[PDB]
Amino acid sequence: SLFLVGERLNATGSKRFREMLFARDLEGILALAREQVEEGAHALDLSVAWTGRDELEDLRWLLPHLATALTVPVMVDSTSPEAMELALKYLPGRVLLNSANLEDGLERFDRVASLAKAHGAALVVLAIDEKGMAKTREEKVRVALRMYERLTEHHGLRPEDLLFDLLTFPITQGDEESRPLAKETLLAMEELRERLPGVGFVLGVSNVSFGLKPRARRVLNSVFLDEARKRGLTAAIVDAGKILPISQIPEEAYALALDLIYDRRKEGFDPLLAFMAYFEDPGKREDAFLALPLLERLKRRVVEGRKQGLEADLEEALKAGHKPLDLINGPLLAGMKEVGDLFGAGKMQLPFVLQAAEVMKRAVAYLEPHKGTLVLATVKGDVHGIGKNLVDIILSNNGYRVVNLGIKVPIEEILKAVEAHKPHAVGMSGLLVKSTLVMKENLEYMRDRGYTLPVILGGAALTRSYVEELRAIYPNVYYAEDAFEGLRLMEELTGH
Ligand code: B12
Ligand SMILES: [Cl-]
Ligand SMILES: [Zn+2]
Repeated sequence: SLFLVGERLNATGSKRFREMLFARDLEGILALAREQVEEGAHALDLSVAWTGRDELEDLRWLLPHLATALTVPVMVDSTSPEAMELALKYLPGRVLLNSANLEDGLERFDRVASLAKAHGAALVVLAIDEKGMAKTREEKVRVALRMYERLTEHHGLRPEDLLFDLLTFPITQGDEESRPLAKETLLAMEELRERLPGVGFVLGVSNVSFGLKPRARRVLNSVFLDEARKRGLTAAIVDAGKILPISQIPEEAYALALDLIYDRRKEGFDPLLAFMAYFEDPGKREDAFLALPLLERLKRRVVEGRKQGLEADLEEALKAGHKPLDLINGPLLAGMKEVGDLFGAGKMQLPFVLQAAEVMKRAVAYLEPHKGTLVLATVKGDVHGIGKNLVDIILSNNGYRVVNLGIKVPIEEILKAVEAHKPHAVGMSGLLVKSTLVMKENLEYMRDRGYTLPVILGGAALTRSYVEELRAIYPNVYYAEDAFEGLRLMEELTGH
């Protein structure tokens, strides 16, 4: 076996741990810890970061009790090195620091590495640098080799004390950008095992499968964990519970998982859709679709995501004298809204949602030719691009114009693009906890400059309560818990 690291002592991540931390329930925490150890964990990932709380106070209370009471080492998961500094003092024995990246240059990287060197801790090294996330095999190797040279020579850390996180992206939303990102980590890990013998590799294996039903997640995580092990993986941040042995995985579900991990596309074979097909017949439902009356058949094109002969159905409508506005605002919008309903309820998964959007892209393409504007950015010091990109796709394919500023965007650059495009709203994403502070700060500035424009903050880490606290600063803020609340809020603020 591998050095498993337990993922449930996470305030943002785990709902149980969140509550227990907030209620100061030491014995409950310690139970969840021992539970994970029992399920196979060799160490534990502590993250007590959460919106509107002092991480350092929570740590000052919990760390002393854990030190006397835990069998396994702790992995300190904090963006703040101050937290890291504190923890190394309140937790003797073996330690692992989680992160050490070059996202914001050599200051925080060298800070964390010299901490690790001083207090004999292991280091996780994420492949994020000054130009962003290492998404390809070439990028991962380039960044990794730089960090290795730097930790081993400048900081004098031993290779054995370093765990490279070459980054686990979800491959379980439709987007063609994400298709090969699991493969690219895998092929990089193999390359770096050869180039850098001595070094650990760690992955947040659960990420590969984010935005899937727990049945399909367990499987995909397990298969991916295994492929990783065979390419150099030494450690893994997982739910010790939600991991099957490869033995307990049917040969079909196995082969499909592999097709998705390695992006094994062919004419008429979508890995992701096929893997989802399992876990939710074959010849029978096909015929049922063709039987539908066109009013509901055009609505089911949007809902099921059938762009296979969609141009043919869209003529039969216009041959009944139905106006192209009537088809867009009636059946095709009814379908889209229902995908919004289904996703907001938590029934539909993302890939079908994106094919829904792509059908409304191809439907407007045939009907209209022969709505408003949103300036969207991810805030300073946050590289989480995927959530915003989803919002881009949804609004784009429902008629809104989206100005996508990319990531790490400072308020000055946003307002520069507000002044140029005069949008109906500003969208700011950010999934990290410190990003919520950057949003507070930005609103303070926009209040200073005398703006009254709607600002939608869609970063996950956003208690509606804090958003109410932010209304004291800037009155026209909105929280979008999901990308669809985005589309609803753009409809309300333009009059649709
Ligand atoms: C895969 C992933 C990554 C990938 C990046 C993928 C990406 N987004 O580019 C990698 C591995 C590189 C990464 C890095 C890190 N991660 Co990360 N990541 C994740 C993960 C597992 C999923 C992200 C994802 O793609 N979600 C899928 C999308 C589709 O959902 P979403 O972005 O939340 O967006 C939805 C809504 O919020 C909304 N939305 C979001 N923004 C906006 C904006 C607008 C305007 C609107 C309308 C809507 C909207 O719409 C989307 C659809 O509903 C999350 C887990 C999670 N979300 O709980 C952790 C998570 C966000 N990561 C986190 C952390 C800390 C890190 C790291 C420091 C590493 C570490 N030590 O854990 C670095 C951050 C680097 C930096 N300084 O920026 C934490 C943040 C909490 C914290 N404060 O500590 C999380 C919660 C994990 C945890 N510890 O519980 N991560
Ligand atoms: Cl590069
Ligand atoms: Zn130094």
